Amino acid sequence: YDYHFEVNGTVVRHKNKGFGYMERFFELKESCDERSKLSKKQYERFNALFNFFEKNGVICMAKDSIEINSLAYHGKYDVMKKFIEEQSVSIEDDYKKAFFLACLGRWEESYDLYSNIILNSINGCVYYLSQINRYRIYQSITQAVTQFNYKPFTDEFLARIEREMTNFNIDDLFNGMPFEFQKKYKILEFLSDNQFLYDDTVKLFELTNKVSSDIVVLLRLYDNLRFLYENCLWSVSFHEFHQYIRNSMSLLIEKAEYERTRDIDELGFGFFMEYYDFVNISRHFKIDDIKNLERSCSIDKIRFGEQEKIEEYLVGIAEEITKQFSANGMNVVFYTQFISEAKAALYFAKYVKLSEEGLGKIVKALLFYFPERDLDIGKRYVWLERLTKCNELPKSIISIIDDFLVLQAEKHEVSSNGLYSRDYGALIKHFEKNFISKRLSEITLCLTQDKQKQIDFLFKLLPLLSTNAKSHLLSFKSVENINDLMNGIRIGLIDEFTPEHEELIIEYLETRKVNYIDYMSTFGIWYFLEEINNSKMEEFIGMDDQYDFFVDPENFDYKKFIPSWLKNYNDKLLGKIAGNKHMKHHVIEVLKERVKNSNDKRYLEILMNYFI
Amino acid sequence: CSIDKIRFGEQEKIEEYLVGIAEEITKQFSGMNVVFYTQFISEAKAALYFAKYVKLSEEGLGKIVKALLFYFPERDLDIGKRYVWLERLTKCNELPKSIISIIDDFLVLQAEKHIDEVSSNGLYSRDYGALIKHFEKNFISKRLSEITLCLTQDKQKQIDFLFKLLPLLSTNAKSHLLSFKSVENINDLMNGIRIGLIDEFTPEHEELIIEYLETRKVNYIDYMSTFGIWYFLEEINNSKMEEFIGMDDQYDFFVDPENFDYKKFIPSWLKNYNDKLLGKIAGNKHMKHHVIEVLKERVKNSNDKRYLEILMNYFI
Repeated sequence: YDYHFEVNGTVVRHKNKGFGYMERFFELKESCDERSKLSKKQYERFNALFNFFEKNGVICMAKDSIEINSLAYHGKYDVMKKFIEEQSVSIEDDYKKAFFLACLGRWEESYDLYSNIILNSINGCVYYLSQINRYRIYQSITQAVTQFNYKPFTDEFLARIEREMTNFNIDDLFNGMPFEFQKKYKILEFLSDNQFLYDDTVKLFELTNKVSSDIVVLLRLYDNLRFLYENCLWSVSFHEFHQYIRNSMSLLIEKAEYERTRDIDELGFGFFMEYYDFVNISRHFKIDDIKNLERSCSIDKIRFGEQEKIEEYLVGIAEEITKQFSANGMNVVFYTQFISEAKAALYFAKYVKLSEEGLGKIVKALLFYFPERDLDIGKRYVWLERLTKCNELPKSIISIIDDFLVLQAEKHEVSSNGLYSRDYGALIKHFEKNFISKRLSEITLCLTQDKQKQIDFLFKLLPLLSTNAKSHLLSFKSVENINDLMNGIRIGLIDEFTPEHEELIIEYLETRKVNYIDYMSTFGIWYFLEEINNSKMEEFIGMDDQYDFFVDPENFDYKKFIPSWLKNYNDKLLGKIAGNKHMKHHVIEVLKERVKNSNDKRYLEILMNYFI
Repeated sequence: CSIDKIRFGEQEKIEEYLVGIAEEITKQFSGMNVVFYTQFISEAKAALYFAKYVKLSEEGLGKIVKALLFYFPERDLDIGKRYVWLERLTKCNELPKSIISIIDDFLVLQAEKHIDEVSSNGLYSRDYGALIKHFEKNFISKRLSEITLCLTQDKQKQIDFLFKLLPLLSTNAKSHLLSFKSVENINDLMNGIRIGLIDEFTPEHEELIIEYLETRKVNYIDYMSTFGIWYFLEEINNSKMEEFIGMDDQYDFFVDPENFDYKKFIPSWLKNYNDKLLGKIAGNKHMKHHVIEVLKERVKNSNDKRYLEILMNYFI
C-alpha cells in the first residue's frame, strides 16, 4: 500500500513515508541519461522492470485498450487442440496445456496434467497455481457428476480423485508454502479463497447511483478477465466469476441507458460495445440475462464496434458448432459449457452487422447443426429472425432456409415457442416475396394420398410451391363441411373466399341461429376485414357481443364491449380497426378507461402503436 | 412509482420519529456538532421530504413545520427548497390555522431580513403567501400590514419585496404600497399579473415586453417562455411578438408551431405546464402531432409516470 495503482495505469503515492522509489523509477524511465548512469546489472534490472511495467499497463504517475492474450478467451479451440497435441518443452507449457484441457472439456486429462505438474514443480508459483487449479477442476468434476445424475468420467477415475482429494484443504495451501513464497507471492493468496470478487461486486453499487465510475468498473472487469485468462486459472469458469461479469455488464448497460434517458428528458437530443464486451456477454450471460438486458435497456441504441472481430468470433462459434455436431464429436463436458455461449452469441448477433459469407456460415450452423434439445424449431426461427434485423435477407440465406425447409419436408415438430416450419417460409416471403421452392415442388409431384403427414405438413408451406404443385396439393384435401373449411383457413387451403364457402358459412350461422333457443367471432372479424363480402350477416346479430361488434359497429352497444378482446386481436386487425373512422372513439375511450384503472402493458402497447 | 397511493403503516411511530428529527434540528441549530451535522442533515432532509405521504397530527405538524421553516439551515435548504418541503407537507394534511400562523411568522421574519433570498428553483416568500391564499382566501397578515404602514420611499427593498405579498394585506395597508409601488418594468408587470392586480394587460405592458425583448435582442448578437405562453394563450395581441423569434426554444415553440423545428423540443417542458394551457396545446392541432410523438417516445424510454397521465387526460 505504498502507492495506488489505478486501472488507467497511473501511480499515486498512498502510504509510504520514505523515498519516492516509484516516482524515481518513472524519472529514470523518461530520461535515458539517468538510466545510463546506472550500473550494468542495475541497468538490466531496470530494463526488465520497464518491460514488466509496460506489459502490465503501468505508464507514469498521476501528475504525468483491453487486450487479452489467451487462446481460451478468444475461443480458439482448434489452436488449443494443436497446442495440446504438441510436446511440452517447459512446465509452464504443461500448465497452459492443463488449462486448455480444462477449457476443452477434457477434465480427466487436465487433472492428470495438474497432478504431473505438482509432482515435477517441487519460486514454486506454478506448483501453487496447479494445486489451486487441480482443486478447481476436482470441484468441476464433482459438480458435473451431480448434474449428470451419461457417464463421462469412469468410476475408477472418480474414486481415485475422491481418495486423492479427501481431506484436502485449499485454505491451508498458501500457509503450507515456504515463507519466501508467502512473502513474494502474497498477491496469489486470494486464489485459494472461496470467494475473491466481493470487493468488485460491492463496488458495483456505484453504477446504481442516480444523482468515471463506469469506466473504472469496466477497466476493473477487464483487469480481472485478463488476470484469470492469461494466468490460466480455472476459477474463470465458475459461477462466481460468471455472475460477477453478468452483474457488472448489466449494471453498466443499465447505467448508460439511464444517462441516455435522463439526457433526453433534460436536453431533448452511451455505452459502446466492442469485441471484448460482446465475447463477455456471449460467454457469461444466459439467454434470460440477455432478455432482461433487452427489456430493461434499448440495446438497439448501443453502437457495436469492432464488428469484424465480432463477426470472426461468431463464425468461429458456428464452425465449432458444426465440428461438434456434423461429425461424431460430442464432448458432453465441453458441450455443456459451449452450447450456452454459442446460444448467447447467436442471440446477441442480432445487433451486429454481418458479412454475407459469415452470415451464411452462421445461418447454416444455426439451422442445421444446432441441437434440437437446446434450440427447437421455434427458438431456431427466433434466432434467425433476430439475425435478419441488422442485415436484410440475401439470396444465400434464403437458399439456406430453402434447404432447411426441404429437409423438414423430407423428415415429415415440437416447439415450446409455438412457431413451426411455416414461419420460415413466411420470413422468406417477407423479403423475396416471389420465392418458389424447386425441391418442394419436386416432392409435391411425387406426393400420393398415402403419406398424409407430408400433405398436412407442407400445406402450411403452400406459397413456396409452383402452380402445378399447388393444384396437385389442393386435390388431396376436401372442403365439404364447415369444419373442413375452418381447418383449411387455419392451414391456408384458400386465401380468397369462394361463394360456396360463403354459402357454407351462411348454412352454419343459420343452423346455430335455429339452435339459439367460437367460429362466429371469426366470421365477424372476416366480415369487418372485407374478407367476406356477403352483405347478409346482419341477421345473426344478437347472440355474441363480438359478432355485432365486428359486423356493424354503428348499431353496436359498446356497454357490451369487453376490453379483453383487443388482446387476442392481431396487428392487421388492430390497424384496420384504427383506420375504420368508425368504432374509433369507443375503443379509444375504453382503452383509456382500462389503463387509467390499471397500468397494463399490453393494453398500453395496443393503444400506442395503432391508436385504437 | 406512485408512492402517494401506497398506504403507510404505523403512522404514529412515523410521526413520533419525524417529531424527534424536528426536535433534534431545533436543538442543534440555536452550539452545534458539525461532524454530527454532516450525517444527520441528510437523514433529516430525507425524512422531511418523505413525510409528504404520512398523516401528521396538528401538534406534530406544527413542530415539523416550525423546525423546517426556522431552524433548517439555508445552506442545506434554500428558501425555494424549504417551500417545496412545506408544500409537500401540506399535500396529505391541509394546513391548519396553527401552520398558517407559523408560516406567517416566517414571512414576517423574511420581511425583517430584507432590511439590509436565493432560490435555486426560483420559488420565494411570495409563493409562501400564495400557498396561504390557496386556502381560506380570507386571511390578513397583521404584522405584514403594520410593516406596510411604515414604508418610507427610501427603503425600497422592503416595499418591493412586500409588493409581491399583496393578497396577504388589507386595503389600508395596500394603499401605501400602491402609492409607492407601480408597474414600471417587466419584472413589476410579471409579478403583478402573478398576484392578479391587473387581469388584462395594458398596451404599456406590451410596450415594456417589446422593449425588454428588443434589449435582449441587441444583447443576442429568465422569463423568455412567459412571453411565449402569453402569446400562445392570447393574452398578448400586439402581434409584434413574431419579430423576436429565434430567441429561446420555448418562445419559438409557443409563438409558431409550424416554424419551430421539433428536434430542439425538450420533453420536460410539459411537466411544468398547467392543466389549462396543456389542454389548449392539444386542441391547437398545429403542434399536436409532435407533442404526441414526444409523449409516445417518453412513454417508451422514460420511467416517468407523468408523461402517461399527460397523454391520457389531455391527448396532446
